[PDB]
Amino acid sequence: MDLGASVTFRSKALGKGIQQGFEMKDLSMAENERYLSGFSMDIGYLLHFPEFFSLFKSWGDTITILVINASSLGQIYKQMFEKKKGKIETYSYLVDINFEFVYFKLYRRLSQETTKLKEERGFLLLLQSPFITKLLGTIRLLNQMPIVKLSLNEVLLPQLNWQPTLLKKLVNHVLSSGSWISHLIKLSQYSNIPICNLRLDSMDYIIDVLYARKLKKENIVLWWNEKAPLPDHGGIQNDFDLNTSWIMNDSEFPKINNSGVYDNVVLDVGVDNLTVNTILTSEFVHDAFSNDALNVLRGMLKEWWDEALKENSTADLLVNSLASWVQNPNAKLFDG
Amino acid sequence: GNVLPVKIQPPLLRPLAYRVLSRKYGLSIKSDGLSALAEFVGTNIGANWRQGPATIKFLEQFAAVWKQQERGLFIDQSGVKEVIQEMKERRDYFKVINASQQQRFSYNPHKMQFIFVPNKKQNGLGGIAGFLPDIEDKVQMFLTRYYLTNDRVMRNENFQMSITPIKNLLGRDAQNFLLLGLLNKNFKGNWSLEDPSGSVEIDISQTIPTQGHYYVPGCMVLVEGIYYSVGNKFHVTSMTLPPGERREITLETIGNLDLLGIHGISNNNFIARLDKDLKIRLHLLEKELTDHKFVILGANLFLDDLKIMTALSKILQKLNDDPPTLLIWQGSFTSVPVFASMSSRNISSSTQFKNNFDALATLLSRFDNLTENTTMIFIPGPNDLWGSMVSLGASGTLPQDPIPSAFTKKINKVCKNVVWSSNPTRIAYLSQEIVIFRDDLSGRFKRHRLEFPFQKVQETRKLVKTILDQGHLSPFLDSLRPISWDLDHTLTLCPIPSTMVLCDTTSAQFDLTYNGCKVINPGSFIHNRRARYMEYVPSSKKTIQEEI
Amino acid sequence: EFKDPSLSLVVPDFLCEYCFFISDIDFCKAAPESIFSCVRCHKAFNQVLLQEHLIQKLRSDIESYLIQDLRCSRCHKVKRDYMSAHCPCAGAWEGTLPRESIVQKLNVFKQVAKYYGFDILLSCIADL
Ligand SMILES: [Zn+2]
Ligand SMILES: [Zn+2]
Repeated sequence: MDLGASVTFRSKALGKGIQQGFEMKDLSMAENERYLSGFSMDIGYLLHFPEFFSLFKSWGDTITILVINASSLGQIYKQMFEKKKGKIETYSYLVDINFEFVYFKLYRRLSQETTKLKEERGFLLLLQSPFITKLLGTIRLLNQMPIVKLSLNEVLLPQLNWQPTLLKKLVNHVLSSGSWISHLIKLSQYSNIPICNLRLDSMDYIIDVLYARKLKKENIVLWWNEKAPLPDHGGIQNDFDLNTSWIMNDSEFPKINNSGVYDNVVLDVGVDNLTVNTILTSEFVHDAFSNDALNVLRGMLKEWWDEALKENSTADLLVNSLASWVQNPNAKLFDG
Repeated sequence: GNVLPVKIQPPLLRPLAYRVLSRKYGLSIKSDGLSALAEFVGTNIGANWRQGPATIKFLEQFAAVWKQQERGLFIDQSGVKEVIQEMKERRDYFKVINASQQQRFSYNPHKMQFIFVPNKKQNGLGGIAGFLPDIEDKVQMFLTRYYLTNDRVMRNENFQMSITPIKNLLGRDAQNFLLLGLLNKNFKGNWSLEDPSGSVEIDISQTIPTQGHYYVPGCMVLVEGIYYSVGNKFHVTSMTLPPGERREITLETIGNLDLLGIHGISNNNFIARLDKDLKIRLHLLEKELTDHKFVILGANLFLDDLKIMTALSKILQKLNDDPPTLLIWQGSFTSVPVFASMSSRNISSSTQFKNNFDALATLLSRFDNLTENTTMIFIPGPNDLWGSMVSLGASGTLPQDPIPSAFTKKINKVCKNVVWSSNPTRIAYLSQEIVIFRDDLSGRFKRHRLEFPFQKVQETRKLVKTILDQGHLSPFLDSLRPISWDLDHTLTLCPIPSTMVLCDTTSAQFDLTYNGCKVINPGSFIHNRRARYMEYVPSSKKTIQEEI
Repeated sequence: EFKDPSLSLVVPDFLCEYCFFISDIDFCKAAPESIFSCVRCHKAFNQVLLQEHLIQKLRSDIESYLIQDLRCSRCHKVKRDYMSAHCPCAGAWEGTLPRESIVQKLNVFKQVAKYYGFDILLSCIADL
C-alpha cells in the first residue's frame, strides 16, 4: 500500500544492503508508474480440469496431457485460429502456431516438468485449477519463481463426450491468455499494483488499496482486517450487541402497489445508477457512520466518475463494481 | 426349547402359571405371558409337570426381575426381552449427553423442591416445530435463577443475619440492611439492583469490595449498606459474592435425586432416588482406572493449514500404539467462519468445509488401532457452520447445535464411535460428573470488570472462584449472550460437577481444584512454534505433554 | 370470499456476478425458469448459493424471533425490567413476534424445499 510496485533507492552500502535484507523504513519512496515495463519475456502454463493436468510452453512446440483426439485438437485449434486471427495478431507481441499433441506412475512428472522449466528459463506461470493451494503445496519448485494465478474454478465433466468440451476450454484459454495479460498489464500500470498480486475479478482489492492509501495520507485509522469479514475495532467487535444485530439483518426494502383498473395511459420506466447518485448527492447519534470517511469516499467516487467520463474503461469498471464491493462482506475494510 | 421339546396344551399349564402369578405375587397374567411360559417350559422339559422346584424358582426369579420395572400389572411383548435378561443374568455404564436431551426440572419457591417438567418432544408431536420455547419461559428464567441462588444462600451456616426484600426498604432510613439480586444498568444509566419485589439505586463512592472476584453485571451480589430516603441511594460499604457448597451437602438436601439418570430416571408420575450402588460403582472405579484414560487436545485445531495437520499426524503416530478410552477435539475446525459466498467463480465455503473433514477420514486410515479402540468426540467452536452463518464469528447462542450430519458423512463410516454434542456437554461416568465448555472467558471478564473509586496464577484463581460461587456458566445478561429460553437449565451448576473441562484460548494452562471440584484449563492447540495437549488421570492427577 | 391462493417468500438483495444486477427474488409467487436465471442477462444461477441464502434467511429469522422484546397487552408500553410478573397496570406480557407467524414461515420453507431439489436445506430442517 505505502510503497507500491514502483520501487527505487536513494541511498546516495548497496552491496552490503543486498547481501543482507535491505531495510526500507529509513529509505523508501514510490516513483511514477505511467508505464510499468516494456514486456518481452516468456510465459508458462499449467492447467487442471477435474486427471486432466495440462501444460503448455510459449517457446515449446509440444502438448502432453496426463491420463481421434489429435485430429480433433488440430482442427479445433486451426478453427479458432481463423476465428480469432485479429486478436491473435494484436496480442502476438504478448504471446504467439501448431504444436505436437500427446495424451499420456504418471503423476510424478509434474515435479520433473517444473524442474525442467526451472533450469530452462528464469517465465511467468499461469495457474488455473480449483486446487491452487494444493498444487502449490505439493510442488516445492513452484515457490522459486514469480507466478500469476488465474483461478476460474467450478469446472465439471458432462459424463459423455468430455473431449470436445475440454478441447474447447483449453484452446480458448490458450488463445485468450494474450487478452488476459493485456488487460492485467493495463490494470497494473493503471493502479500501481504488481502483476502477481492482481486477478481478473479482484475489483474489491483495488478499491481497498486506493481507499486505504488515501486514508493513510489522512489521519484516519484504517480498521484493516484480514481473514475475517468483520471490521477491526480492537477486539470489541467480537462481542454480541443488539443494535449491531438489528442493523445486520435489516435487509428488506419497501415498495408501493396501488391496484385498480386504469383507462389513462401508463408509461413504464427504468431507474439505473441509483446507488452512485445517492452516494454522490448527499457525537449525538452513536449509530452514525464516520463523516470524514464518507466525505473522502464521496470525493474518490466523484473523481472516478470524472475520469470515467474522459474515456477510461478501468474507471468505468470500478464504478460498476463499487456497489458489489459495498454489499459484499468478503471484501476487506467492510463495515455493516 | 430343550433338546427334546414337547409342545404343551395351554389349559393344563394354566393352573401352574396362574397360581404363582395371581395368588402369591403378581397379577393379571395375559395370553402373551402364557405363550412365553409355554416356550420356556419347552426350554425346561426335564421331568416337568412332575418336577416342581426348578420351574418354580425360575418363575420367582422372573417375578424378582419383573416387579422392579414400573408396576407391571400386564405382561406385553417385553416378556421375551426379560427372558433374554434371565438368560444373560445366569468399559460400559458410562454415558455422554448433550444440552438438547437434558431433562427439564423446574424449581418452586413455595414448595422448596425441584419439579420435573415433561419434555416437549416426548409428549408433543414435534414433527413441525417443537423446539420453539414459549413466551413466558424468558419471564421465568431469571425467576428460576434467583430462586436457586436464594435457596443456596439461605442454606449457608453463617446465615440463619437475614436479608430483606427490596420493596420493604421504602419506609425506613438511616438503618443498615442486607440484600441481594441482579446487578445491571437502569434505563437512565445508573447502577441498580433488581429483585422480584423491586429495584433500587446504588452509591459506589465509598465501596470496599471483597477481592478475588470478577464483579460483573449479571452476577448475584450481597450488598450491605445504609438506605437514605432523601434521594433513593443505598450507600454501599461492603460487597461480596455469595459462598458456594460442595456436591454432597447440596445432594443430600434432595437425598440423591436422579438428575443425570443413568441407573434410573424420574418423570411426571413419580420421583426416583438411588444411593445403594453409588459406593459399589465408586469401588469399581477405584480399580483399573489407570487403564481407562481419556486424553483431550487443544482448542481451535484448524483443518486447513499444513502445520496443524503435520502436528496432528505426529500426535496420532505416538497415540496409535496405545489407544485411550475417550478422545476429545475442541475448538473450531476451520480458521475462517463460513457464510454466504457472493462469487460462484471459486470454491464454495460450505464445500470447502465439507472437504476439510474428508481429508481427516483419509488420515484416520493409517491409525487403525485408534479408530478401532478409542471413541471420538467433537465439540463445535465459535465460528463453525451454524453459528457463523448468523454470528459471523462473534459470540452467539450458547446452546449451540451439533455439527450437521450432511457435512460428516464419512467420519461416521470410517470410525466406529463418534459423538457430536453441543458446546456445553455433560458425560456421566461410573462415579464422576464431567462437563466440557469451550468459549472465551478471561477477555470477557477483563473487559466488563466493574470499576471501584479509591503472578498470573491469581487471575485464574479469581476466575475459578467467580464461576464457582455464581453457579451459572454464563453470568451475563441477555444483552451480551442470548440464550434459548428453555435450555437455560443446561447451563446451571446445580450439584456442581466433579471435574470441569474449562477451555479458554485467552488463559494459560491450569489444574486447580476448589470446593470439592477440580478445573482443568487447556490452552490453544498450538503456541509459540509448539503444540501441546493434556491428559487427566481419573485418580485426580494431571499430565502435560508437548511434541514439537 | 376471495383470498390470495398463495403465500410469499422473498429473498432481498440477490446479486448476479455477470451483470451486477440487484433485485429481490420471490421463491413462491415467481414462475419457474426465472428463479434459476438473471432477469437482464440470461445466465443460469448457482444452486448451492440459493440453498445457502435460504438457510441464512431462516437462521436470521429464528435468531430475530429469539431476541424479540416483550409488550404489555392492555397498554402497549414495553417491558423495562428483567424479572417481573406483569405490567404495573392490568394486562399480561405478550411477545412482539407471534409464534404462529414463524410456524407458518417454517411451513412454507418446508413446502418450497419439497417442491424442488433442495437437500442441504432439508438437512438444515432435520437438525431441528
Ligand atoms: Zn445478471
Ligand atoms: Zn400494561
